[PDB]
Parts: sequence; structure tokens; C-alpha cells
Amino acid sequence: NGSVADMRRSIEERSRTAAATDKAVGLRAYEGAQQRLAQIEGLMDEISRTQDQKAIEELQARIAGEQAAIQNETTKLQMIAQLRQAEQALISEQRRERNMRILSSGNQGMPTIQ
Amino acid sequence: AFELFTPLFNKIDQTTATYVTDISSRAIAAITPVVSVGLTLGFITYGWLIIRGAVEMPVAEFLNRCLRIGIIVSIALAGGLYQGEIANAITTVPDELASALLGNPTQGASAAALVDQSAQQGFDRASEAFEEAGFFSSDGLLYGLFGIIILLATGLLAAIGGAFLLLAKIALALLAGLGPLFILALIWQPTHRFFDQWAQQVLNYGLLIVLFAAVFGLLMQIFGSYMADLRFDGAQNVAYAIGGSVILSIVSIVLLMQLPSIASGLAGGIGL
Amino acid sequence: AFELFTPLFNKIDQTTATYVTDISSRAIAAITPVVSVGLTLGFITYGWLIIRGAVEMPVAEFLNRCLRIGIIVSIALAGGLYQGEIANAITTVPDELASALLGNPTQGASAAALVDQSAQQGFDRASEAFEEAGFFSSDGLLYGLFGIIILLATGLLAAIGGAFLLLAKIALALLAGLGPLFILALIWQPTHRFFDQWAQQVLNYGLLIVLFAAVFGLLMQIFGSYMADLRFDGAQNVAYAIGGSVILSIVSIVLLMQLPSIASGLAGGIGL
Amino acid sequence: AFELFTPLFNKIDQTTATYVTDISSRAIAAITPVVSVGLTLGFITYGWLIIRGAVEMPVAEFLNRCLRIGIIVSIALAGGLYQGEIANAITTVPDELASALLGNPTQGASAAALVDQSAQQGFDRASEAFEEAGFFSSDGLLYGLFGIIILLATGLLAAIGGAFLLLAKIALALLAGLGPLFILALIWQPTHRFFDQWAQQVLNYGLLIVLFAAVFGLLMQIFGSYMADLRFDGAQNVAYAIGGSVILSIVSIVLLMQLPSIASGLAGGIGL
Repeated sequence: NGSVADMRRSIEERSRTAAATDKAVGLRAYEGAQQRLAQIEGLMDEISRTQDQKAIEELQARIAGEQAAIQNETTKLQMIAQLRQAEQALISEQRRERNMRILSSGNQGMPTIQ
Repeated sequence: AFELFTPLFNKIDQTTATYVTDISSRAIAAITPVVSVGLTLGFITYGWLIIRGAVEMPVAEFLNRCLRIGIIVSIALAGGLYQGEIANAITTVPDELASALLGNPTQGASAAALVDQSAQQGFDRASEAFEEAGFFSSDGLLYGLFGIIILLATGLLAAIGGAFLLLAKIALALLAGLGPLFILALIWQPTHRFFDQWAQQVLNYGLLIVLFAAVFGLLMQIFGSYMADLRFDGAQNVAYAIGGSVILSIVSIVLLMQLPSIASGLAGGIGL
Repeated sequence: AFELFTPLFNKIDQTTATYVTDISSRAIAAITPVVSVGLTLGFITYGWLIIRGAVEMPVAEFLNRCLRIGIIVSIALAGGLYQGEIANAITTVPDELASALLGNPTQGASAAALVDQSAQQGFDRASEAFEEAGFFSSDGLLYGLFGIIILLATGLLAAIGGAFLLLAKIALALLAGLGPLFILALIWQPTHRFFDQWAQQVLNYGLLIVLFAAVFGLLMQIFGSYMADLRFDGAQNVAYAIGGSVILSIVSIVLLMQLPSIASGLAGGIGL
Repeated sequence: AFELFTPLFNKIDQTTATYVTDISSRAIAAITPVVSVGLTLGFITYGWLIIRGAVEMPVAEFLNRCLRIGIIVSIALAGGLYQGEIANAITTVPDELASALLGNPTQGASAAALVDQSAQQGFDRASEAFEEAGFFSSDGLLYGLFGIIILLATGLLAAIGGAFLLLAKIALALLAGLGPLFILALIWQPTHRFFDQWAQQVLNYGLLIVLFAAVFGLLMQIFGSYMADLRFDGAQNVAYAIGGSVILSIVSIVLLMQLPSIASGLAGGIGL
């Protein structure tokens, strides 16, 4: 909506912000992944000191839950990638809408000689 | 809608009216009373002096020569009716271009109107081509080239025809404005050639305006109809349509090119 | 199929028939009986007066002058059979262009027909180029440019030739319509120059039409054959083919541009 | 801003001054005293010789011939005021092109200024088209073609008009510089034709500069206003706008092309 110049500024802002958002999400997620590795290493430090059978069975189920959490993060990353692709497609659609609006054959105006 | 020749023609008409027709009307109106009285008093004085002085033949020489001068001056000062003649030229172009050779009658239409309508059909086809180019993001500049070709053909045909019409109108306006100075040239034998030349140019540009209005109206109407039938559907061959467009454009263009030479040649052929 | 010059020629021929030929025929038909009886009665009256008081040379000068006036008026009024002369021009174009210089026998067609066939071959090659451009979404606009160049070459050549044919036909129609007035110019010694000029223009445009019929038919048939052998396969060099197309187009165009000066020069060279 | 015709005109003016006008000024200044004294002493000498020994008509022929020679030499030596006439031409262009036919109040601009402003409007529209082409990475070269068309139309109109203005100015500068040699040509009967031809060419290029100033100013202002209204918003048809641009351009180019022939024809029509 609005003038074609506003459409142009909105589209350029969306493109730049989308690229920056992709980068920032990747960076923060990688930091989280490194902390996840530290946590896994900690769980294996506990495995060395386990004494009874109940303790090691609880630790096995804890590590299984940890694996489930990493699985969930994998699914979330897949979902983020799909959303990234959808956002790029939407930006392209907006570009083409602006292009169609400029070149539409339904336009009736032209400069006036005065 | 597409309106380019109507505003341009109105603008040029206003410039010719304010600067070539009104100024001539202002000058003739200012001198008409004073020159009238002066000529009458000169007639009386010269008659008395020649009957009491230098030899003259009153019955034939004086009356006949005075009649010649009087008729020439009357015609020359009747050019002060410039508005009638400029509007006569303004009416001439559309009346002939509308139905002289078209065969299609309308309640009211000017030459600029018909050129604008035909050019609107052509430019609408070009706009549709541009829209198709917009649809295909890549693999779409072919439609852009099609639109450019259509635009150039329609524009160049319309521009040539309208510009020669403008030349005819401007020239006729300037000649009508400068008329009285050249009708006055009949008074003296050495200056008769000036009237002959002015008359020849008037005939030249009148023949020009008739030929352009008639032939240009016919050709531009044909081109407009052809472009109005042009469609980028799946049933019409694009190459055939664009080729027909360019062929019609170029045919009309060169036919119109021959016409100025024809007008000048007929004007020269008539003795004058 | 590609049909552009046939409808255009038919439209222009209908226009000229309705506006020049039919009006001239109707005007001659309206005056023929009345002028005939008036010319006869005037001859009788002048004969009686010259034998009864006026200055006369009874048998030599009266018979000679009467015969001159009668023969000249008979030819001019006979120009009233305009429909024959218009059909003669419209058939002079195809008979010459069909087989006079082509050599290869053509069963039967018109000038517009052959121009249409050759232009169809060119435009079909352009359409194939556009199709190839459509196949390669990107890296395909090169084929679009190829199609544009083919389309422009074909269109320029066909338009140039057909437009000069149209000019010749229109001019011949107008001259045939205005014929009787200039045949009457023979009667008056001061007005003999009008007949001389009319005859010179008639000869000019007749030579014009002969030259374009012949040469244009030959050149357009050559171009049509060349384009009909063009293919975007893997065995033909695209550059060679497009270059041959543009070379043939430009060669034909410049030759055809030299022809009008030749026609006018020949008409001037014959005294008339 | 767009400033091209102002620097070019100033460059050509400096060149034409420093060579054509300054050489003629200094050469006339160097010979003026010598020729003055020589003519005076020669007049005294020939007077003494004719009154003592030579064939003479004392009071009528000798005094009249001396007067003719003196007036012609004085006029030819008045060419030593070259800067006056060069400034006269360089100011005749702007005064006429400014408000003679435009009808708009003028701050005191020049012809180059108005051409620059209108061409700036056109080139700004082309630059906006290029910007839009930059926005659409692919599917944007259509806007590049639009910009190329706008740029070519504006540039070619401005170039034709400005180049004929330049031709008129250069020709007038050369003629003014060589003026004295042709004003001295009235002294002897055989060399009279040289002055006649020089005067005819002066009239030719003066009429050229008048016509181009007026008409080019009007047309270029109209084109500038039209292009200043052009916008690539969603409300104007791109095809309509570009077509109007090309039509205005071509209409102006051909009208201007008719002008040199008109100027030369008028100069020839005046006897001289």
C-alpha cells in the first residue's frame, strides 16, 4: 500500500533485514550449540562417578532426554530454514507486485502539455 | 486516455494567435482610420492639383487608377479580418481529415483527435507487451523489445504526420498574417513579384495541408484499426502481428514523405 | 497465414474507386448528354451565323476547327469509361510482377500475394527465433535479438516496395480521374502546357509502376527463397544466415531507392 | 546540474572571437592610419594632376567619385568595431529565444540555458528510469530500455537545435569578420557581385538564427515541461508517457529540419 516509492523503501528494508536476521539467528544458535556440547561433556563426567544401578539407569534416561532436546533443536533449525526460504519468496512476490503496478495496462495517465 | 496532439495543437494555435494574428490585427486596426482619411484627402487634393496643373486625363486616367488603388487597398485592409481566416484554417484541417476519404462519419472530431485515438490503440498494445514483460521476470525482455518496437512504430508514424500538419498550420498562419503587405504589392509594378511569390507559397501550403489531412487520416485510421485488433493471445502469431505493424508504419511513413515534394511541385507547376 | 498487402491494397483500391474514379465517372455521365446536345446546337448556330454575316472561311477553316474540337471533346468525354482504366492499372501490376522477370512460372497471383508470401517466410523465421528464445528462459534473449533483426529486415524491404507500388497506383488513379480536364487543355493553345505536364506525370508513374513491379518482384522472390531455406539447426551458421538476410534486405532497399529517380529522369528525358 | 550547452557555446564563442574577430580587428587597426593618410594624399595628388594636365570633370565627377570612395571606405573601416557586432549576435540569440514566443517572464537567461534546463528534465527522467532498472536486478532492463529511449530522444532534439544555433553563430562571426573585404567590393563594378553574395549569405544566416531561436525555444520548452511532468508512479501509463516523449521529439526534429530550407529560400527570394 502507499506510493511506489514507499513500496521500494519497504522492499529494500525487508531484503536487508532478512539477510541480517538470517546471520544473527545462525550466530546465536551456534553459541547455544557450543554450550550444548559443554553440557553433554558434563553429563559424561557424571557417568564416570556412577555407583549403583539405579543411578546409572537414571543417567541413561537423562542422556536420552538430552538427545531428545537436540533432536528438537534440529527440527527447529529445519523450520527456520523453511521460513527463511518463504521470506525470500515473499520479498520476490512484493517486488513483482510493485513491478506489475508500475507497468499495468490499466493505467490511464500521461503528462499534459500546458 | 492518450491526449498529446490536441494539447499540442491548441498550444501552437494560441502561440500563432497571440504572436502572428493578433499583432497583425492590432496594426491594421490602428492604421485603418488614419490611412482611410489620408487616402481620401489625398484623392481630393491630387484631383484638384491635376486639373489645375500637371497634365492628366480625368475621365479615364484619374478615375481608373484611383479605382485600382482603391480596390487593392480595400482588399489589403480587409485582411484585418484575420480571425476569420485563422479559424477557416483551423476548421479546414478537421473537416477534411474526418470524412473526406475515411468514409466513417462522426458527430465531431478533429485531426488531432483521430491521431490521438490511433496512437492510443498502438500504445495500448505496447503497454500490454510491457505488462507481459513484467509477468515473466526473466525471459520477459523479449516482450519488452516487442513493446519498444510497437511504441517506436506508432510514435514515429504519428509524429511525422502531426508535425507536417503543424508545419502547414504555422506556415498558413504566418502567410495570412503577412498577407496585407503583399496584397499592397499589386499597387506598384516592380513589387508584383512579391505577391506572386506569396501566392505561390500560400498555394503550396494549402495543397500540403489538404494532402496531409486526407492521406494521413486514411493511413492513421488503417493503422489504428490494425493495432486495435492486435492481441498477445495464444491464437495470434506474434511475429506476424509485429511485422504487420512495422510494415504499415513504414509504408505510411514513406508515402507521407513523398507528399511535400508533390505539394511543392504542383504549386510550382501552376504558373502564378 | 500472413495476409497484409492483399487487404491493404484492396482497401486503398476501394477508397480510390469510391472517391476518385466513381466521382469522375458520375460527373462525366451527368454532363455527357447536355454537353453533347449543346455542342451540336452551338455548331449549327455558329455555322448559320458565319454563313450569314460573320467572318468565315467556309469549307477549310470551319471544318478543320470543328473537327479538332470534336475529336478532342470525344476523347475527353470517352475518359468517362474510367472503370476500364482503373481495372487496367490494378491488373497491370500483377501481370508484370507475376512472371515478367521471375522466370520461374507462377500459376496466377497478384503483386500483394507474392510480397505476402516472401514476408511470411521471413516472419516465420523470426517466429522460430522467438520460439527458441522462449525455450532458453535466460540465455535466450540472443534469439530474441535475432528474431528482431529478421523481422526488421523483412518488414523494411516489404514496406519500402509495397509503399512505392501504392504510391504509383494512387497517383495513376488520380491522374486517370483528372484526365478529361487535361484532355480539354489540348483545345486551348494557352492551356496546352497543362496537357503536357499531365502526360509527363502519367509517363513518370507508369514507368514507376513497371520498374517496381518487375524489380521488386524479382528481389522479393529472391529474399523469400533465401529466408525459406533458413534454419536454426546445428548445421547452419547463425551469423552467416542473419548476415545474408540483412545483406539481401539492404541491397534490395538501396536498389529500390534508386529506381524512382530513374523513372522521373526518363519521364523528363522524353520531351513531352 | 546539467550544464552542457553553456560551456560549449562559451568555448565556441571564445574560439571564434580570438581568431576570426580579433584577427580582423587588429589587422584593420594596423592599416587604418596608413590607409587614411594614403587616401588623403592620393586624393590631393589626383586633384592636382587632373586640374593640371589630366582629363577631368572638375566639380561634378571628381567630387562625386571621391564621395563614393570615401563613403565606401568609411563603411568598410567601420568594421573595426567588430566587438560590437559579435556581441550583437551573441545577444540576439538569447533575447529572441527567451520570451519572444514563449510568453513567460524571463529573468534574463540565454538560449543555451533554456536548452540545458529542458534537456536536464529529460535526462532526469532517464536517470529515474535507470534507478528503477537498478532496483529490479533482473526484470529491470526494461527500465534500462526506457531510459535509453528517453535519453536518445532528449539528446537528439537538443543536439539538432543547438547545432544549428552554433552553425548560425559561427557563420555570422566569419561573415562579420570578412565584411570589410566585401564592403570594399562596391568600389569597382566587377566586384559588385561579391558584395551581393556576401549580403545574401548574411541574410540567410540571420534568418536562420531568428527562426531557430524562436521555434527551438518554443519546442524545447514544451518538451521540457512534458518531461518534467513524467513520473514512473502507479498512476501514469509508461507506454503513453514514453510514446508522448518520442512523438514530441520527432515532431520537433522534423519541424526544425524544414527550417534551413525555409531560411535559404527566403534569402534567395529577396533579390540582392
